[PDB]
Amino acid sequence: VAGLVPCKDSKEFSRRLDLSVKKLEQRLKKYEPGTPPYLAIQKSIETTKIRFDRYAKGGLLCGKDGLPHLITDGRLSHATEFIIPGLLFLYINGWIGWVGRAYLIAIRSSDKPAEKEIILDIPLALGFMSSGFLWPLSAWKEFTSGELLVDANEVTVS
Amino acid sequence: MATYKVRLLSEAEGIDVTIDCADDVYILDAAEEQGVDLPYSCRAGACSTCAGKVSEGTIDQSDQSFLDDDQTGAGFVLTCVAYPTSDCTILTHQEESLY
Amino acid sequence: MPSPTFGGSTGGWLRAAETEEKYAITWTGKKEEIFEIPTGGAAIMREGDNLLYLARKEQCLALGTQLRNSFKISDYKIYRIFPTGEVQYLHPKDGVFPEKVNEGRVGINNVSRNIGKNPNPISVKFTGKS
Amino acid sequence: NNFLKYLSVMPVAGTIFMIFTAGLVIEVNRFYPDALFF
Amino acid sequence: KRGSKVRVLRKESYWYQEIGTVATVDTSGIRYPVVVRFEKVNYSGVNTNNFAESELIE
Amino acid sequence: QEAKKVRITVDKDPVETSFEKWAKPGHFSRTLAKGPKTTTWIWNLHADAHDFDGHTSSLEDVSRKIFSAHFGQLSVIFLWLSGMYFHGARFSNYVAWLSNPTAIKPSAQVVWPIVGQDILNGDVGGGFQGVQITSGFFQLWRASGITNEKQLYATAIGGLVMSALMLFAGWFHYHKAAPKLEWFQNVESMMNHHLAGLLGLGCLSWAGHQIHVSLPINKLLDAGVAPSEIPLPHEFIVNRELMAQLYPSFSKGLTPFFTLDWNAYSDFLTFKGGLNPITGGLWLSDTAHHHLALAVLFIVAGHMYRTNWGIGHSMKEILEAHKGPFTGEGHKGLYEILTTSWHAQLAINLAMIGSLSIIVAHHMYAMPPYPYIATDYPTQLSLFTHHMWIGGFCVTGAAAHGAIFMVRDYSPAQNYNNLLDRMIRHRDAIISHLNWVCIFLGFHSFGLYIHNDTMRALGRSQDMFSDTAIQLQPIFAQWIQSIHTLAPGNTAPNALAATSYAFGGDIVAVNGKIAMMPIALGTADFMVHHIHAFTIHVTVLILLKGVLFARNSRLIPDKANLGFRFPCDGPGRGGTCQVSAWDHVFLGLFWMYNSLSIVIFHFSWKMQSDVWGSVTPNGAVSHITGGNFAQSAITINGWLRDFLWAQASQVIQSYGSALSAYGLIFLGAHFVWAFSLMFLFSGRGYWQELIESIVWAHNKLKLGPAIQPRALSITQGRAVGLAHYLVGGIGTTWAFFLARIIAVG
Amino acid sequence: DFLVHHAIALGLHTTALILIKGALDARGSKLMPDKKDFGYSFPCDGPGRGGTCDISAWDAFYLSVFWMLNTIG
Amino acid sequence: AHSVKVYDTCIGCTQCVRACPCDVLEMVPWDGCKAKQIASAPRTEDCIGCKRCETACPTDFLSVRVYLGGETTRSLGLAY
Ligand code: CLA
Ligand code: CLA
Ligand code: CLA
Ligand code: CLA
Ligand code: CLA
Ligand SMILES: CC1=C(C/C=C(\C)CCC[C@H](C)CCC[C@H](C)CCCC(C)C)C(=O)c2ccccc2C1=O
Ligand code: SF4
Ligand code: SF4
Ligand code: SF4
Ligand code: FES
Repeated sequence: VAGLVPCKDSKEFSRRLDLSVKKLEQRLKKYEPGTPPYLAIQKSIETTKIRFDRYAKGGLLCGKDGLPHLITDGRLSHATEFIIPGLLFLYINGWIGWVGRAYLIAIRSSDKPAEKEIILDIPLALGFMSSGFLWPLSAWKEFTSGELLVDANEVTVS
Repeated sequence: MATYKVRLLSEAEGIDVTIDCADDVYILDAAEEQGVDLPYSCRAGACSTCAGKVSEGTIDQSDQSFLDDDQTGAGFVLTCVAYPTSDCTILTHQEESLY
Repeated sequence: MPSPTFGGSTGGWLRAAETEEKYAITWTGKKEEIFEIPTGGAAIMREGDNLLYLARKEQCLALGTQLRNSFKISDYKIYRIFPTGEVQYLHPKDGVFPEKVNEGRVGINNVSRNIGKNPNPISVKFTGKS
Repeated sequence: NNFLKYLSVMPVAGTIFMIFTAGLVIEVNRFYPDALFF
Repeated sequence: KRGSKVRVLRKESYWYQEIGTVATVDTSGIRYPVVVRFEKVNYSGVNTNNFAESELIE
Repeated sequence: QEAKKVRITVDKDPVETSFEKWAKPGHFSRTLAKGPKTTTWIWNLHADAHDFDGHTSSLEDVSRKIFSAHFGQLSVIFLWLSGMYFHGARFSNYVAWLSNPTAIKPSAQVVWPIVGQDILNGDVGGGFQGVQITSGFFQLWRASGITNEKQLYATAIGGLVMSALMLFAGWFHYHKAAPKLEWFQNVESMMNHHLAGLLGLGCLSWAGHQIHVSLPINKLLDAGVAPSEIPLPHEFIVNRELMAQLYPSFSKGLTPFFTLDWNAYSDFLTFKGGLNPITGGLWLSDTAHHHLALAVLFIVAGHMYRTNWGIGHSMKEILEAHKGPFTGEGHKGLYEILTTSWHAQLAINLAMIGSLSIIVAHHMYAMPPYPYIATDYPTQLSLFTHHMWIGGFCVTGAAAHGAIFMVRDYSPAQNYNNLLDRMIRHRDAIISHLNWVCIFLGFHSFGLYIHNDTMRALGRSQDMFSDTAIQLQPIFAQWIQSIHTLAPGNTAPNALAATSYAFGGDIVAVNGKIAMMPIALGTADFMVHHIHAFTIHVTVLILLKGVLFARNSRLIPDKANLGFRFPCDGPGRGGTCQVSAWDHVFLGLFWMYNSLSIVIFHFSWKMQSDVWGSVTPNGAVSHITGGNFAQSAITINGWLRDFLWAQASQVIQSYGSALSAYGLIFLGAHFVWAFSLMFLFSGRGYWQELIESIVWAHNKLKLGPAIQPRALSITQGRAVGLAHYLVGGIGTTWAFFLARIIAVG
Repeated sequence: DFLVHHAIALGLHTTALILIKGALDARGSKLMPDKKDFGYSFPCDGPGRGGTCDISAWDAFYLSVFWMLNTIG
Repeated sequence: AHSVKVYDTCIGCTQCVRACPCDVLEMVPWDGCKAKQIASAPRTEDCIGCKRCETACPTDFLSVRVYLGGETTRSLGLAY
């Protein structure tokens, strides 16, 4: 569906479950049970099995080479593969994009602003930090207040 | 803005004045505010014409870019980046004295 | 204006066959100082007048500038010796250093505008101007 | 002042923040490995 | 004009359409009789400049 | 006279140990103490961190900054040595390695299983999992004779407390008691204690460790005793008669040494030479004999120079009396040169400790010192190559400060007609005859490699330079190997075995694996040594041009007035790009990598073809690459095909294995190498105008910094393309060498 | 094939990036406001004002043939 | 055969003549600022174009433009 087959029921994807643990069990049969290198392999056996049960219940969409694939055609059924990772990404990318701008206005209204960019005012840098989970309803207000963008006849230009 | 006194003297012309300055104001700006002409080029610390010699006192001359380490070891201060942090007496017209 | 004198040194890195331009930086000293020849090495600097033949004018000025800073003497003169033998008296140009302001004003290569006020190179088409 | 204000120089105030913000990504990969989604 | 901040209008400088800070206006018929200082230093490391009286807008 | 003027002259409490100059950086110079108006200030904060001559003209407080900073360097060595001995204790298989060191791989790193990075911990035997490791401490700890796991845990806590003393000593010598310049200019006494009380006692007490500990341990290890069943190192000291059951000379005692019957100690201080076929390495009784041989005449060479008590060769007087007819005034003036400027002293010290470490790399592979390092071909490859590159890097630093001294601390008034001045006077004939011989060598070394490549391409194989062709037999290098096989018996009559088995004699093989085979120098080594003679000559062509044209040239007659490290003197005189003595080091560092990569490629192909491999009990020898250096080494396609393309197959067919970390570094350092050429081919004025677009994108958004974001400066921009190139030129040779020999061997 | 067209579209935009810089900054800038009076192919402006290697629009052309061969490669 | 013409900003900051190691810059007294001097360039035929005036030139942008045109054996700096 949506092109290729789901990997919830895929023989090549289930073969990649098979020969990987068959490769990894061949390392297990040269040790003895009870040693700490034995427990390091058998714990690494189950984290590959549960990984192969994570992608089965996740509903990833791939076939013909036994891999998982991802769909970025804006699909709301496939929103867990790209969209809500990006929606948490673009959330507090916009922290650091906004509180770096918020830090760089109160530092300009100082005595010596040149030293203060590498010698931090940590009560002001943390003082402008935690107003960053609520950026874009204030940044859009900043966009329509007017002073987010200076006028073109006062910028540095060639 | 504190208060400081600089006794300037040019013996080639023969003018001895006592000017008053602050911590942010330059020395020749206080000389122009008392009506004393002094040689200068662009007020940057990057020429040689505005050179004075510190006879007595203590001068923050650190914002200049023309004079090197040894040439300021004899006490040659450009009067346009100078923050006078003490009560001083300065010989001026030392533009040929640095080189 | 030139005269036969000496300089007093030894060297092995100097002018080649050169016959388009040479000179003589001639000056009077005060002591037997030791100075770097600008092509390398050292010399002994006899206390009267003494001269140096070198190749090109960068070596001639950088010996005249080195003589002004260390063991300060404002009396170095710079000629130019042609292959035919003519002299020039190049550097002070009338008895004084050019950082001092003259009374003879020639005033050439002096454009009378700001550096933005210069025409476009379409306006200087197939001719020679800035 | 002046020792905690030595811990406001941009490398060292960066690095004890970079020790923090690296290890935030390390220890969420401890408890939730192998994540293509959510 | 003494004192306060003066914006520039000439091009070909580092500080173009910037804030400016005027000092000691000259009266001699010199073409560029203001020696206005700036913050935010240029490529030469010179935070000051002199230009003419035709580029003030204050 | 200096009859009481060798004494200590110490200031008490010079600098208050405070915090206010500790957090206001750039505090060592006038040009950096007034804050970052530009972003040149951050890159000048790191470049002027150790440029102490640009901080103060007082040589007394320059030399106190040197002596305290060495203690900070030496504390880093003890902290790093504590990391090696502690990871031998808690994170190792060394105690399992001593029971069978012929097939158990070394391991000193257990990776945390976090991101699925646990696949790098390979099955290296011993009931233990971990990263296969190749610095070779395991054969060092068998050479010193550390048996159990407790002694590695005690040394690293004994090494950490040696760092805490050494870090405290630099604190004491800058903040409580600092020496003066009278103390540092007593160089006739410093060479006394360094020859005698540093290297002599460094040998003689180490000869005490080898005879009393490492010889009874390594006489009982190779017999077949388990390391739990060997008596302790403090049982070979308090029990003299237990040593008597190994060497019968210890039943006598100290009376042969005191009464000079020194031939009674021949049973444990021998001159065997060669190898030890039981344990795979040097005879340890020879090494125990070698150290107190150096000790008893380093301390003899310690008392050479003039001291407080009258006697001694004065260093000012032996230099002054070496004048000659060609050399003018001789060395009159060089003693005042070397006891004023550290850069003059660093320029001689770096060429020596550089080119002693190249002697270390060559006197280790063909004479394997440590037991059971002979079979471990990964440790021989990594201990060769690492001692090359340190000797390759520290030799270009000898011409760094050889040129920094000339522009800073060379006064020509003190150097009239002496030996340093005379080569500035004839500096054309130095470089031009070096300029001729590089074109002579590179036509006669690299031009033959084209000439064998064309003749193989043109079909006519009888017109190249090979064994079955026009032979270029290296008859000098084939002769000295025939001398050292007559060095037993004939020329050094008391040496029983050979000086080294690389010159000839017999094979030595340990548990089937070949310890050392005789290297047969053939006609493919006449050319590759001439490659090595060519690219060494080009590195001294750039660097000696950097020293002799550091003061001035015919381009610039006042080059020293602009400084050492400056970009240019304008595009006039046709262009003066890369004209400083900094750029001669920057150009000379590149040909060092273009030199030393060939030396380790000559190492990694000849020793993979002629000495290493396997030995059948009949005596049949089968090498790794089959001995393909006789034919395929003579052409540049053969260096591409049979060596570069063929031996990298173990690197790139190594995913899913424990060597898969090396394949990531093998792609890591292709990337950083082709990150260098952005910094190297481009200029500055492009990027500064490209940054000029981005400052518009921030000043539109009230986002511009109060500091000025600038492009990197030109010497700084050449330096970042230099260091990227030498990470990506070395790191992929690192990741191909280690991934090949661990896989195939 | 999804990822490798983005390797092309990296090189399509970057070779555009040097040359739309190379077109539009032939005339002037802040580093050199009178670049038009010097010409298309001049060496540099010297080491002054920070240093000015590869400032010309010819040297702004020069970097893209590296990126063109990187892109079509 | 260069062309090192000096523009109208030209404050008489006498260091371009100092930084010139070929004496092709020369101060000329001229009606203007408080320094009352301008920098003149007589020896354009004698210059090398090594741009040493422009590095010590604290105007808005470059009172002494340098712009390099023609050339000879003097300007190319050969000792042979
Ligand atoms: C205050 C931080 C800050 C902010 C808000 C921006 C914002 C922006 N930058 Mg930018 N930048 C920054 C710092 C910042 N930059 C730094 C430090 C550098 C030097 C490495 C650059 C180099 C740079 C380039 C080269 C380019 C941009 C571009 C852009 C624009 C597009 C977004 C983008 O791709 O970002 C780009 C982001 C990066 C390349 C990496 C982020 C840099 C660091 C990690 C962020 C600073 C974090 C800092 C610690 C925050 C302080 C807060 C607190 C600790 C007090 C946007 C206006 C582009 C542009 O012009 O588009 C219009 C562009 O081409 N930036
Ligand atoms: C026999 C005595 C002796 C010894 C062992 C040393 C040893 C050393 N000196 Mg030294 N020195 C000595 C006498 C001695 N010196 C004298 C008499 C002078 C004055 C003329 C100097 C002047 C001098 C200078 C100017 C410098 C050194 C440096 C060094 C170090 C070189 C690094 C090295 O080779 O790695 C080998 C390293 C080791 C073997 C580490 C172990 C070191 C242990 C702790 C022994 C140290 C002995 C020490 C002299 C005892 C001081 C007494 C104190 C406890 C009160 C090394 C630690 C250089 C250095 O690194 O500075 C620290 C340096 O810059 N020394
Ligand atoms: C005995 C060792 C030694 C010592 C003490 C010095 C000391 C000095 N050198 Mg020097 N040098 C040396 C060896 C040494 N050098 C060698 C071996 C070379 C040839 C490679 C050079 C080449 C050299 C040049 C070309 C210059 C100096 C300069 C200096 C001075 C200041 C250095 C400074 O502040 O750097 C501060 C420290 C750094 C900038 C560290 C940078 C780290 C580099 C990039 C290596 C990092 C790679 C890393 C280890 C591995 C990869 C990391 C990973 C992230 C990929 C100082 C006098 C400079 C100077 O001004 O002289 C007066 C100068 O111009 N040296
Ligand atoms: C593989 C690339 C390469 C090559 C071949 C060269 C070549 C050379 N470099 Mg070089 N160099 C390079 C990259 C290269 N460079 C890089 C990347 C840098 C920057 C780090 C430098 C930096 C550099 C410096 C700093 C120096 C050199 C020097 C030299 C010369 C060494 C003498 C020699 O062997 O000449 C012999 C020439 C060859 C071996 C080239 C091959 C010619 C073959 C053998 C035969 C000719 C073909 C054909 C028969 C000719 C006739 C036909 C033709 C007319 C059509 C030589 C011209 C040195 C120099 O100029 O003085 C000697 C020197 O000091 N190089
Ligand atoms: C493989 C070598 C290589 C690489 C990676 C780059 C990378 C880049 N070049 Mg570049 N370049 C190269 C060779 C290279 N160049 C060569 C040979 C030339 C010819 C001289 C040029 C000429 C050139 C020009 C002329 C231009 C570029 C531009 C760019 C940027 C493109 C934007 C981009 O991809 O953003 C992503 C950035 C990268 C891919 C760079 C690598 C980033 C790494 C992988 C991540 C950060 C490092 C990370 C923190 C690792 C830890 C480090 C550790 C020490 C802590 C980027 C910085 C353009 C530019 O700057 O526009 C903005 C531009 O105009 N380059
Ligand atoms: C790309 C390039 C630049 C531009 C490179 C720049 C401006 C470097 C930008 C990267 C710096 C190193 C970012 C530093 C940011 C700090 C690490 C802070 C980041 C925040 C946290 C990591 C703490 C040059 O200046 C240059 C100069 C000469 C020749 C070639 C080139 C060249 O190729
Ligand atoms: S920067 Fe590069 S190009 Fe511009 S001058 Fe200095 S060297 Fe010549
Ligand atoms: S350099 Fe600029 S400022 Fe100094 S004199 Fe020449 S023109 Fe006037
Ligand atoms: S042109 Fe070259 S020489 Fe003439 S002044 Fe400018 S820099 Fe000095
Ligand atoms: S007057 Fe020109 S620098 Fe002060």
